[PDB]
This record gives sequence, C-alpha cells and structure tokens, in this order.
Amino acid sequence: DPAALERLAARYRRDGYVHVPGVLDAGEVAEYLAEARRLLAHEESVRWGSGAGTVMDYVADAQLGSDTMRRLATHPRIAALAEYLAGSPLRLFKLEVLLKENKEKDASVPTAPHHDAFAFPFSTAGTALTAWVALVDVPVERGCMTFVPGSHLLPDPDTGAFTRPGEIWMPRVTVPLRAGDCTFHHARTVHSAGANSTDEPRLSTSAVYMDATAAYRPTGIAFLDDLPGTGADPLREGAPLTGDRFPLLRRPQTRQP
Ligand SMILES: O=C(O)CCC(=O)C(=O)O
Ligand SMILES: [Fe+3]
Repeated sequence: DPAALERLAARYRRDGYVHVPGVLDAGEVAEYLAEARRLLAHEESVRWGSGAGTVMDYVADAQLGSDTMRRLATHPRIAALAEYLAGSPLRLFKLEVLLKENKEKDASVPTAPHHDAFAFPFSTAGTALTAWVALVDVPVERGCMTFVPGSHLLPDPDTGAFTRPGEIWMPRVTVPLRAGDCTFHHARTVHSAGANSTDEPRLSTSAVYMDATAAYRPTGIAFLDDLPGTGADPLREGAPLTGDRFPLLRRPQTRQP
C-alpha cells in the first residue's frame, strides 16, 4: 500500500521515529528469540553498566557470529522499510542483541537519554537509523523506549541530550511494543528506555543502518572506533565501508531497460 507507506515515512521525518507493528510474523519471532537466548546464554556478551547499575547486557556485532542474526539484520521487510524511510540505499553497520533483566543483587536500571549519532564512527552518522525489534512483549514496565519527537531536527549540542534551549519543554512519547513490532529511529532523535521492573526479561535486537556511501570516520573513542571483522590493520579515515562486512540491504541492479 504506497499511501500508508508514504504516511509512515512522513511520520518518521516529522518525529524522528516510527512504530511499525508486526514486522516479524509469529514463527520468525520464535526463531529469532531462541537464537537471542542461545547467544546470551552460550556466547560472549557485554555488560553496559553505570554507577546506577546495569543498563543492559548485549551481544556485540551479533551478525558476525550468527547467520540467524544476520538474516534478521538483513530481513527483507525491515530492510525495505529502512530504505524507504531513509530515502536512500543503505548498508548494515551492526546488529546487537539486547537484554534487560533483573538478576539477583543486580537490578535492571533505565537507559539514560541520548542520541546515537555521536557514537557512530562513519561519515553519515548524522542520517543513520536504528531498527529496534521486540522479540517479546515490551510494555512500559518491561523497559520500552521513549522518544522526543522532532529532537532530530534540533541543532548540535555545543558539546548532550536535553542541553539545547527549550529541549527539556519538548514532549516525550513512550512506545510500548508487542512481540514482532519494531521501531525505527533517526540517529539524532533523543531516546531513552525504562528499567525492566518485571520478572520477564526484555529481549530485542537493535540494528544500525547507514548510507551506502558511508565512510570510516573515527570518533576518537577507542572502544567505538575499533570495528571487529574488518581485517588486521586499523581502518583509515575516509575508507569506504563496503563488502560482506557492511552489506548493501538491497542487491544493486545489473538489469536496466
Ligand atoms: O534498548 C534500549 O534500552 C536502548 C536502545 C538504544 O539506545 C538504541 O537502540 O539506539
Ligand atoms: Fe540509542
């Protein structure tokens, strides 16, 4: 339905995020969920901690070690939506598997407000977008996300969420999601997430898509600049991000009238 897709894109452009229900069917959800659980339990994950406590555990670059996650990262429907929303051809940058849950003596805490762009070591960071796919039901209390609509159109912080003049006065929209729903959000959209205050883990994936012309651009933060699976040598500033490691979401056409 091209009309509903136009409306959806227009919402994305105006707000800086959009909710898309039922992007995965029930079987797909049950497949990706199992693989998410398997990876978290049997492979390496990374703790995102703060003084406040545990923000989350995640499997980094999950697509590199798991085909099943790569299929999700390049899912045809998700990819097609992303490209339509972005308005250009895209490449995959990374997929992560995200877990928020309460453990013994380790309570889940919120994800503090931020925007994603400044942590992206590539040239088109400012127009990147993220697909966050719910693999279980994520009501408010299980730590769904909140977005500040229009915040992607604000100028740069002079550093920085909620630092620009008037920004604190801007309304915020909390978006609970059913299993198999996703959101897309722009790299400049301010977003946060609640603590998981339930007994059921919050499980999802988050995939970052970038302009197909993206080039390497170090942030100067070692941890963000070091891209696994890109060869022995560090990457040079300006180096294009291409190939299997940063795949095009849509096969480029050889066939033309
Ligand atoms: O899942 C969360 O708690 C935060 C996710 C996030 O910041 C992102 O997907 O860019
Ligand atoms: Fe984020």
